[PDB]
Amino acid sequence: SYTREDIIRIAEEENVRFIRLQFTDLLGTIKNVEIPVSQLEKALDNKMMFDGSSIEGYVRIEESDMYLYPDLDTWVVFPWVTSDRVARLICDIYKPDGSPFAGDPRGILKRVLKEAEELGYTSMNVGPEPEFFLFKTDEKGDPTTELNDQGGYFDLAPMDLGENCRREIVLKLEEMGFEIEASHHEVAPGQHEIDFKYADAVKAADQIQTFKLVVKTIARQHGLHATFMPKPLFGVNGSGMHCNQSLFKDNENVFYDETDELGLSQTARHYMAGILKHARAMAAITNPTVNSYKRLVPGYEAPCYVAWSASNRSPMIRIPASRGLSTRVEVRNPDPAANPYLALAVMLRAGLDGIKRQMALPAPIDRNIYVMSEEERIEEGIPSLPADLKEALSELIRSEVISDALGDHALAYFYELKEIEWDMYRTQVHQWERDQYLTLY
Amino acid sequence: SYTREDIIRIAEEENVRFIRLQFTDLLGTIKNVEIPVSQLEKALDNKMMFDGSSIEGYVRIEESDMYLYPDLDTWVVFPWVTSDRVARLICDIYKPDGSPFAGDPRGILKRVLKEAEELGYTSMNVGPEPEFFLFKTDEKGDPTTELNDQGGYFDLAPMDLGENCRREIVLKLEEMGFEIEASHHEVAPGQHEIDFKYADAVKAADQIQTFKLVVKTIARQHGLHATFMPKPLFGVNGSGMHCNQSLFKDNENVFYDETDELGLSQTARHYMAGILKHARAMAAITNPTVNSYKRLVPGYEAPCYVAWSASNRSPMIRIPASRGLSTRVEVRNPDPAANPYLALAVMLRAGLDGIKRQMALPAPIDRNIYVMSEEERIEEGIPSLPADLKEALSELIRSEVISDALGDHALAYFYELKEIEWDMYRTQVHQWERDQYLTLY
Amino acid sequence: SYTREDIIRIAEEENVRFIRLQFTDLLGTIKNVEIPVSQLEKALDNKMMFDGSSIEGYVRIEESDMYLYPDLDTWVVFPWVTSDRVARLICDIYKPDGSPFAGDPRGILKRVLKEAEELGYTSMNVGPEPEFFLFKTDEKGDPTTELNDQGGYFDLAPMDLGENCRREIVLKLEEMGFEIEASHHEVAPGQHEIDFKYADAVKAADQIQTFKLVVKTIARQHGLHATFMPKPLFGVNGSGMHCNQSLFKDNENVFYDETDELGLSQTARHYMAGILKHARAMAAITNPTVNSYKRLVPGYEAPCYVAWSASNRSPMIRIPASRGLSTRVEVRNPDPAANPYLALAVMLRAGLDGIKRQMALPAPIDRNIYVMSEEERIEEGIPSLPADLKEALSELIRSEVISDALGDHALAYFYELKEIEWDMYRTQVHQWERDQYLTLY
Amino acid sequence: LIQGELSRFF
Amino acid sequence: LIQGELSRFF
Amino acid sequence: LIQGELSRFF
Amino acid sequence: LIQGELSRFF
Amino acid sequence: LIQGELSRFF
Ligand SMILES: NC(=O)CC[C@H](N)C(=O)O
Ligand SMILES: NC(=O)CC[C@H](N)C(=O)O
Ligand SMILES: NC(=O)CC[C@H](N)C(=O)O
Ligand SMILES: [Mg+2]
Ligand SMILES: [Mg+2]
Ligand SMILES: [Mg+2]
Ligand SMILES: [Mg+2]
Ligand SMILES: [Mg+2]
Ligand SMILES: [Mg+2]
Repeated sequence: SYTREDIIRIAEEENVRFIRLQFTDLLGTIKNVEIPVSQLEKALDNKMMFDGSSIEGYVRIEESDMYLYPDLDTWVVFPWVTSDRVARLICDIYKPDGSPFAGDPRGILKRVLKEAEELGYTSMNVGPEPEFFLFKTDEKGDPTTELNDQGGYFDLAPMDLGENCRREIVLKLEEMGFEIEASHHEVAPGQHEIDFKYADAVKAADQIQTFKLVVKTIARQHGLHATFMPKPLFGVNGSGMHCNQSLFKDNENVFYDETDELGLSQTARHYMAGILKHARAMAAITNPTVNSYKRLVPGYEAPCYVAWSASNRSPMIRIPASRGLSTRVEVRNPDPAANPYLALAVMLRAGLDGIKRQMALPAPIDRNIYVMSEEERIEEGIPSLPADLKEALSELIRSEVISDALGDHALAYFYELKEIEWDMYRTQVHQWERDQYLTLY
Repeated sequence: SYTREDIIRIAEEENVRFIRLQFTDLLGTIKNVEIPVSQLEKALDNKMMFDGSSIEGYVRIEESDMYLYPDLDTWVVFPWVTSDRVARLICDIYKPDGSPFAGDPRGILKRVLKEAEELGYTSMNVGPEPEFFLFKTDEKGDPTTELNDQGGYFDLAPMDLGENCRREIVLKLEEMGFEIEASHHEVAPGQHEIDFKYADAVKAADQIQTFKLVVKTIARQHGLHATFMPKPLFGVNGSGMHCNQSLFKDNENVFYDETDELGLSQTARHYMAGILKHARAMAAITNPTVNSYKRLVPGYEAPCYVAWSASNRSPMIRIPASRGLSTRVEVRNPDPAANPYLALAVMLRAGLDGIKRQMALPAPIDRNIYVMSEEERIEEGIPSLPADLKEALSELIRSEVISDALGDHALAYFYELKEIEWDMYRTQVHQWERDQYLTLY
Repeated sequence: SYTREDIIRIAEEENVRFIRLQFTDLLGTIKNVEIPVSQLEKALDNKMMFDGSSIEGYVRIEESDMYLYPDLDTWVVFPWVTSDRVARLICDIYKPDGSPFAGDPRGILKRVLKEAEELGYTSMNVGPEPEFFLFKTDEKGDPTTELNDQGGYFDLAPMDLGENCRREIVLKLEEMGFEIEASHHEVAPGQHEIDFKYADAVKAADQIQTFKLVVKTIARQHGLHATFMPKPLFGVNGSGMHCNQSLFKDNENVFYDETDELGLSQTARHYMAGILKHARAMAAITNPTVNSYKRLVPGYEAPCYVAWSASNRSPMIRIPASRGLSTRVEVRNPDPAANPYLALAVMLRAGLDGIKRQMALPAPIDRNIYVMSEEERIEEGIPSLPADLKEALSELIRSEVISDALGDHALAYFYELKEIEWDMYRTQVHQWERDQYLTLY
Repeated sequence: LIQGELSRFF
Repeated sequence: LIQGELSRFF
Repeated sequence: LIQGELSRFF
Repeated sequence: LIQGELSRFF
Repeated sequence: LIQGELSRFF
């Protein structure tokens, strides 16, 4: 941990000249206010004002005034600063009256965690699995369409291809304070994955943001381009951000039950049922972009139907074989483009809603591949995820459970942002249309 | 502070070889007289004569003789001089008889501050928010039309886009003696903002001039071009110089009133009413160029109507949420192309005139966006800012309050300069006309 | 003249394959409906329907249905058609109920001529003086900035500079049925003027439209570009369309009065007074574009003040020395970009309004050049023409006399078109601004 | 309004 | 209503 | 079921 | 005022 | 009259 005096001590010792007061907007982009070290005490006194309307993105209408409340435990010094050391602090957004801002994603996650604690659950242990692609750049420094390598699942090419920009990223993250579990080459060419050790929800989301920033910076250093686009290329695997979750009550995993056949407590089953019922409503948050639904197509391990299994091609919810204190519920819908705070908040709220109502878990899907017809699917009661952003937005609007998780202020602005994005997307004439038509017609 | 002996001591110690006796003309351009260190005592004795007619710009008709009276508190040594150290002093212009020159903008601001002190207000605390654009240069060293980056509001770019040059500017300013509050990326690409801590009006204007000079020099060092042009590009946000003002009487903020519903004293309300009443007359000074009125167009957060609010799209006057000793009135008309001394002088004079006549504050504008018709606007008594430089000049001439603030000598020369500029602009045939016409007709 | 049987006879004899049913929109652009010769009888029966909303330009809101009523006297066969002969007919726009469309400029001129005939004036004899520029084209066929020659006033360069595309245009117009008076070189390099003999107002406007089309076509044939843009270049003379008018009552010139000192009847003086009174209101019609007011600047013989004289630099109204049946009133405001029908209609309506109310003619301006101050100008009661399109539009709206000449339907659409054009123009950032600023600021 | 705000799509 | 009509300025 | 894995032949 | 007339020298 | 100073526009 850290204290004010500790922060000042390292800042003087490390010769830190500039401090980034980092926060996140509704779209998951990392925003910051640069600060000279002479303002560190003022920042630590929670007295820095900024617009605050920058959270709304490009749909902001009026300028507000909000305070930055830095979190002392998030202090870190970037290793690449070299000459002039630059540090960062992750801050919460507070209204001038003293109450937290309702539109801050971090505050939303904190509020959902608080109402979880109100039910006796001390913490939510989250381990994400973000995947990314590496692209070669051109002379101008822009990404091309060529992958950095052509490796496969768990491939090993020590020279410049298999690891490439994965060893140095892990080394820098380790120096930065990360707990890295393992790294490997992903299924698609040029795709890599780095796993962290499990942490609490807020820490996990902060680590996801920092990891994305660090990966992008290090890839840029090596003349490469790192992207967390859900589906950068057609015909190859997309990138997912599978989230492993387990509820804890005083160092006790409430998902574990040795007496159960699958080692799953009734609490875990209610959690899974709640996540399953609200999946279509959550899709607009866990899959927020237009490109997110190009990944949710059959044949690339991405989930396309709302179901759970212990072993299947692509279930919405998967249960890893680990038991005991490591029994987990893995949700595979999210892509790395999702906002970590909002995604974790909506998943936790759906699970808590399932727990509260003693919801009944549907039967798991067996090795029955979904080659079955739609009549078989809705006969067996297997729902499907939304086919595009428009359906997800409509389900989001109609939902009363996870809209409460978002809150009244953030829901309207998120809906406006996504509606504008979809409207701009739907009126474009793509090259595919000019290839199919313009000669035939 | 500094004294004559102190200045001589640092000049000998720092090996200063050249001294710039800096002053400002009516157009805000920084002018100087270069001096060898052997003439420092003569300069400090207020004995240096120069033309003085250079204040009038290109409309000067006859050469005069005027003395430079350096301000010892403005002494600073430039950091980039390296080999031969160069220092600067900001000087006031005095007639040979001993009286200050009536056409000196710094003297104008000093006179307005003196007549403010005559009402019991010891100081006027000013915090400006100047914004600037960064453009890439060509081989010859001329600015191209391409921005240095493509970031957004409060965007994070640790590589060399948003920061890098910005960090270097902040570092240089800290050495100079600038108390930097915070720096951040602005809405438009290549647009950046650096904020200083609040200071007295004369010091604030001196800091604005020095800041512009330093930013331009540092940007040139990195092969970039920095501009404070109000609207360098069509379709993107312009650059403003929002000025935060508060009147002080013996380190007591007279704008504060805890008993008031908004925490605003009657003095502050009278000040704001006075500023609103004379806004159209001040527009020619706070928005002095032709390009200034291309910024004052709807849809880019620049004010277009004379009104005040605590939360709106783009009010003329905005009142930040801070209270206590930091209660402020923010005027958002000025652009960085304005003369800081003249702009602060006219704003303070308008506020004092409102205080003296005890003008009634008009009702604030609510979230009612100005999509309302012109009939609705003039039914509610909402005036609009001048549409171009000609209207502003006519209002300036017709005004008897802020023309007195300018004084008889400076008003005539400013009017001549702006009339010549507008006449040159209005007879040009632009490429837009040749694009619309020359084929259709 | 011509009849239906005559038209069919020439169409069969001349092997005409295609017929253009020509009309004009509110902006003066020539629009047409192409017709195969097999539909000539249907066209001559006044049975062809078209949109009719195309008159409104780009501000049309809904599609209508309107009939084309060809004018048989306007029949002509283009000479350059060669292989497949193409003919044209100028048509009036009629509503399906049978009444003429109120928004048709030709119908507007016809209605004003009818209300003139109601006062006993059988015809209005009009002779225009349209001037145009010739520009050299590039390989792609686009106009460059280089003039075709460098001649002067009434210069003579037989080889390729003096006449060039002026002899051929006159020859083609003569073969087409025009009555050409003379042609000569104008003020600026590449500027030429061709004058026709006087005709009735409707015929004069039809001839102006046909002349513009023919000049453009012939210039394109010789690899040149012909433009009627009022001020294509800065610093050189613009192009005007001085209109000579005289009212006739049974082949008697009512403007003539041998007993008068100037040979001017009281009717002519009332006409000129009426034109002078409403000049600022008519400016938006006779000078319709933004570029029109770059021509109305001093020093290039374009009128800038509302006054009349028999000999002056640039009077608004000039009276030629010819007397008898050729006594005329020359109005020099219009540029060739103006709509001929609308311009003639508003000028005639203003003159008739002056006649009806018996307005008193102001004193003519002597050789007193307008170097006099603005105080001298408004002391003598000399009004000035609007400085830009916005002022002209405001005067147009405020006017009740010539707005009646336009009518209710056409006025609203013309105002919308010009408001959109001005709004598009005023928000542009021109290269002149980037040259003055972006370095100094 | 938000004209310059929507420049990311343009 | 008029978007494709205003393309002459764009 | 398998498409992105068979990309080695494509 | 002769401005466009004196263009031969300019 | 004061033309040597107006060269900035020229
Ligand atoms: N876990 C894997 O084998 C890869 C998962 C796949 N990239 C997805 O988007 O879900
Ligand atoms: N987001 C903002 O408030 C920026 C203001 C804008 N740049 C202006 O010129 O006023
Ligand atoms: N001197 C002349 O007759 C030319 C007239 C001038 N070209 C104009 O536009 O008015
Ligand atoms: Mg994986
Ligand atoms: Mg997984
Ligand atoms: Mg700003
Ligand atoms: Mg501001
Ligand atoms: Mg002529
Ligand atoms: Mg003439």
